[PDB]
Amino acid sequence: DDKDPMSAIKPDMRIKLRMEGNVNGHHFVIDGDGTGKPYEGKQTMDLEVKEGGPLPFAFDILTTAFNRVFVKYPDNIQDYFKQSFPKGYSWERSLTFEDGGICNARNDITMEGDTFYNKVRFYGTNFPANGPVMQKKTLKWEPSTEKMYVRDGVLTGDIEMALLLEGNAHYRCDFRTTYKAKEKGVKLPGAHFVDHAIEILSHDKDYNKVKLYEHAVAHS
Repeated sequence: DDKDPMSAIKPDMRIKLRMEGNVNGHHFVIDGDGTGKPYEGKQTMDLEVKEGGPLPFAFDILTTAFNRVFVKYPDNIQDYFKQSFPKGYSWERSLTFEDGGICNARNDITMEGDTFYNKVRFYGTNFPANGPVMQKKTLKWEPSTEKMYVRDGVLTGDIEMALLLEGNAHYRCDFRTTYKAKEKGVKLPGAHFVDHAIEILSHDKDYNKVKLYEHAVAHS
């Protein structure tokens, strides 16, 4: 009642990130520098491939691994992610594509001052050589709705995602993400939804440099 509601999560935050991983044996390191408005559910990040470029696969498969703090939560829904700070939280994600491609991603999110730090790992395998990921035929992720609910005691988000491809086709992917506050006493939320829209605003021809944007809103 007397607490500063923004004692940890300021209205304007900075974001620092390093992702390591490999997809179908192709290794990479990617750095991110960004800003966001946690209470508006908006964030922008400048990404730069530091090792392994030019990436021989669709950059789009990586972009949701580049923080559910950046969601506009109404007052009537418990905000597990803003409640996880200053200490932070982590998530683990499975990406199961319709052609057998499979990715596992994880992010450890800490906060130092005004900056979220992200330790990201991304591993993908079993992508067909002739498929749209290795051939770089993707255009964007479609806007999505994540179902947030408690599954066996752990906050879980399920999404039916789709990449738009060249040639009026889509390429489907199932997401399951588990979210774990570092403080083990954070209160779990009731079931709800988060609408997402992620997009690449600009990029170099070989995607060595990418500007990424996401807008997210929670609702019932």
